[PDB]
Amino acid sequence: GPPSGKTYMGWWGHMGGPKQKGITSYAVSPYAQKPLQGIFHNAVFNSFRRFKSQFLYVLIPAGIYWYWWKNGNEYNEFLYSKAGREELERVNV
Amino acid sequence: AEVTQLSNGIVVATEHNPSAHTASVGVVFGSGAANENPYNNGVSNLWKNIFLSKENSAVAAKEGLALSSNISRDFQSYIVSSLPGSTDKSLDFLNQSFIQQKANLLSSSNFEATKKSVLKQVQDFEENDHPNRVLEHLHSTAFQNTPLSLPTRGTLESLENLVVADLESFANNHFLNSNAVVVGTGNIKHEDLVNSIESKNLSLQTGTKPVLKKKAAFLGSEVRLRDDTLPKAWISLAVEGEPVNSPNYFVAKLAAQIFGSYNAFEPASRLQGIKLLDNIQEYQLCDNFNHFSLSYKDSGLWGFSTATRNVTMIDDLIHFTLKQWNRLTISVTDTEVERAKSLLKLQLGQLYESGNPVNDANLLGAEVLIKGSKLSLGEAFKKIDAITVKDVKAWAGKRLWDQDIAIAGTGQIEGLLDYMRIRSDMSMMRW
Repeated sequence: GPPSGKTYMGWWGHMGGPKQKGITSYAVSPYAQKPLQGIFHNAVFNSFRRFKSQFLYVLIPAGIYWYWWKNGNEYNEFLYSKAGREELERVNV
Repeated sequence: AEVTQLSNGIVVATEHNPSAHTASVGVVFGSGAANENPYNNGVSNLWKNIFLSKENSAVAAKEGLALSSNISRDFQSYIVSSLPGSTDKSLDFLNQSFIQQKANLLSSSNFEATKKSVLKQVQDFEENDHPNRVLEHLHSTAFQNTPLSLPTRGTLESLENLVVADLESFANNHFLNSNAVVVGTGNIKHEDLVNSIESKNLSLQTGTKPVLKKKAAFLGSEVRLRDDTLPKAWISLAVEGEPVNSPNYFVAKLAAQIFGSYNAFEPASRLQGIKLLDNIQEYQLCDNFNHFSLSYKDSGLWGFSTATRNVTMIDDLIHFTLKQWNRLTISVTDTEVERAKSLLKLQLGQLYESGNPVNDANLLGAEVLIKGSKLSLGEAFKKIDAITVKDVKAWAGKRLWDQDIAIAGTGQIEGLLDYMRIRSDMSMMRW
């Protein structure tokens, strides 16, 4: 077939990024490393840092929507009781 | 030829050749780059250029003398050459440069000009000579944090912080009679050399060099130096191999000759009996490769180096080459073993029976320093002729099959994949 429209990604040898000069990388084999030394000092010390950074953006919305749900229940509980029969008659019509 | 060693306090070795028109005399020390630390890396390279400096060489050229020197990982050399009937002057010149008067050479003016000359050699090496500096980085990651990792020329960062006192300290600890061999090659008789030394009462320094704490240890690792402005990719790859004084010394050398060396632009090199060339030549994956088996006092390396311009098919070149290595354990033919026997003998004959007495002086001194004597070339041929197909499979299953690797590269190496995709190709497991 023919070539198609060009993209923002290529393949191995020509990936389309900028040219690199002056960066050096080092590594070691897995067979030469001690087994999994990365589970602990990571499930307590690091996992707590990740929790403390982001828990405020979830729990303030959750607190708003859960408080709104309970006040709706308790009011519906009350309207269909014997004490809340007179208020049920008004807010319907 | 026939060698002859003695010990009158000084170890004297000789290899006479009545056909030569020259004679070489020198001294070889049993310390090199592997007997240094990262702070003084390059101090042996400065002693080379102080010996070859202009005011020292001028004194030699007035009597008909030429100088040479060579720095390697396990030894160092200082040779003087002359006509056959002038070898008595060669020893006197060597007397007033090492045994006496190596302070006139370390003057202030001679040390600053020499230093500036060495800083410019190592700078042009790191920016223009890509095949050799990638092979230096291979030794530096494979043997990291051990003495066998340090480069033989030094680095630009450690060279700048070297003063005269660093040169004098290194000489007091290593240029010793216990660590030295006096050699002679070409047209020189063994008895004429020893009687000339006895008539002078020479003694460099007594002995007991330092201890060298750590041993060499191979580590599987990689180092990548990416540069997208250069036009090729240069790669080297090796496993742990054999040291000298190993029983498998010649079996490792023979297994490298099975895959050999290649040049794409020479017509006869495309016709070699190497099965790997049927895969490479279809799409022209490389320009050249060469297989090596290097050997030192404590460890070794076995592998290959390559250079290519097909920067999109690098993974197919590395893949096809490692699938042939597997055949040494599984399926290697008797024909492949007999070809490699014949060419290895030709390779060793050219190295040891060249014409240059300077090359023969370096080989002799290094061998006598490390095993006490020199093996003949007629005895080495008999060992090579006694290697079987079963011996290659036993060696490969120990050293190659499912073993860690060391890698280094520079240039356009974006297409060189991760370590574990390459580590996995060392065992077939379709088997």
